[PDB]
Amino acid sequence: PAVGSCVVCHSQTSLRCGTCIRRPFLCCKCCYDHVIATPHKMVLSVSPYVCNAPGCGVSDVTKLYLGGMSYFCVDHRPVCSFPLCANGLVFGLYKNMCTGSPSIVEFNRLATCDWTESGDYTLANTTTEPLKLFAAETLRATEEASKQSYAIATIKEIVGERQLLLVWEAGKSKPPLNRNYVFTGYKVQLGEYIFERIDYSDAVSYKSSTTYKLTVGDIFVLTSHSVATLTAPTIVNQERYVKITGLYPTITVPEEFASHVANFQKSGYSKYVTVQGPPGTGKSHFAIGLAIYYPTARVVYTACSHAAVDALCEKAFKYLNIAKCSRIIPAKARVECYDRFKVNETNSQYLFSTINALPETSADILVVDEVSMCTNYDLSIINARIKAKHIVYVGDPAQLPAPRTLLTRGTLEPENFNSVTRLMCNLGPDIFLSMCYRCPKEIVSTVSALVYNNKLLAKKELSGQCFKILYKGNVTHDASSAINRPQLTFVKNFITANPAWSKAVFISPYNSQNAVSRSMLGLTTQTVDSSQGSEYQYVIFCQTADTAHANNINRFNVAITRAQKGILCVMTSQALFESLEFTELSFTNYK
Ligand SMILES: [Zn+2]
Ligand SMILES: [Zn+2]
Ligand SMILES: [Zn+2]
Repeated sequence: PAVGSCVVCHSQTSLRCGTCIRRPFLCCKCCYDHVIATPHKMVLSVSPYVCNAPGCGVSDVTKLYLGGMSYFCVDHRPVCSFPLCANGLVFGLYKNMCTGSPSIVEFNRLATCDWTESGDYTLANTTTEPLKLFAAETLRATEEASKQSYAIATIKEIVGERQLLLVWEAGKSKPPLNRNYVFTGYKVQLGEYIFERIDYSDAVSYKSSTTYKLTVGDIFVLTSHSVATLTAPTIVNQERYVKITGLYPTITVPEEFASHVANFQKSGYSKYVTVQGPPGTGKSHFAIGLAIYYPTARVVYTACSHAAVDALCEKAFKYLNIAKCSRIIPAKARVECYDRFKVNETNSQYLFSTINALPETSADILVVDEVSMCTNYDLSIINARIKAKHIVYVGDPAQLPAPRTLLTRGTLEPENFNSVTRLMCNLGPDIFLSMCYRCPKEIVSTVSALVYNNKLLAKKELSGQCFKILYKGNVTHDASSAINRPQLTFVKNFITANPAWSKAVFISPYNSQNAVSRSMLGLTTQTVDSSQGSEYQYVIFCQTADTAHANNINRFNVAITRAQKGILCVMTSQALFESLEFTELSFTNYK
């Protein structure tokens, strides 16, 4: 409308800040505290607060006065007139009963910060529930406004169908050819486009909202997008029940899911349940396990990556009656997703969808997978689209968070990823998946005591092929992300003096160190990010340079736990080293 409730207190108001990126309602007290304490001096009501005299055009509430019934410049004001902005209040409708809040100072920060220091993202998650939304809107609003800052790309030459030659206009910084970046082609809108560099090279791979055939000399612009208005909270209000509501158990489970009826039932005695699942503990199993235990129920599976949502579709394909399954692909289809399920049949008993592609519907169970990789925006969008009797958050605050491409200075603790990991970390999880089915007992006991407080167990026994060395080596920055050849050279001698390890997989905290490892040892390489989901049978973690990013325990965990039988780790930090229950080697004895 244009009369609403203060986004800080709940008071009624007709005023909103006209230079904050999202124009939020502010009451007469909070608007005062906002404008005196911040560069924001433009106040909007039904009519903007500007000077009425012709051609004046000053819009600084600290300079506008009320004369008669029109607003006035200091130079233009009539004889008697009072300021719009004095006494601690801004001139609005409900001037009597605007209470205000001490939390106005948290607003002023959220409304003014550039989203670069990690201190701001922690506030965005510890604040009041209404400000949790404002932070989330403005965060996504500035992120889409930064798109127009990155440079544009022209097509120099076509190296093949379908691979291209990036050419990036200098004079403005150049965005990463990444999934987090969606370009549109061109004076005709050719479609949506996503990019990926082919084997660490100067050319780029290519998937799109197909199928236009590109002409050399085209353009790719990171198009800024529109940002929703958040109304549903990040987490719906919690309800405890005396009996399984809305859902109807079955008798009985097949032999496979019997171990999870205990937990499947819990998911029915509360409005929302939170499930932690370290790698290999089979969370996709648990998630489809619900729809088997409550076969009458409509369940909607959702997550962030099309990869995660496809991971659920697959586990569902072999356990569920594909007749009433549907994959919800948006109108703009850029990634090739699942194919065996029907498409866009918004009525089927089983729905699979990206959060962004969620349709407005309802469910008896809503399953949100990879919850750590969410943003509080993502949550509020889930609760707005899906009215649901139950919600089962499934994720792991020890694995990866969502990439926050604006954050440069700072470290975000896992307790402040979502409103949901904040719960999992302080209160603990409701369900915990404690049996690891993927890893040798050596590496699971190291994580189980590093990040899981020894709640995590092992099924595989020890493997022996778990090794450990404190080789510092020197680091060199040809590329900004670091490089350390002196310890890769150790790997070469290791692998050359070793047998099956040739089929190992290289995992380093740094995007460059992998690339050179492609030169010096030519193994299959995967970033710790590009390894969640996949599991490998021999891995080598070559950390580097003692940066924070390198000592990041969470990312450490996802890398290590890719292993099925064997692992070694050349370590650049003496402290983390002795936490690995792996057999140590030395430079003089790496036999
Ligand atoms: Zn403002
Ligand atoms: Zn207020
Ligand atoms: Zn004026």
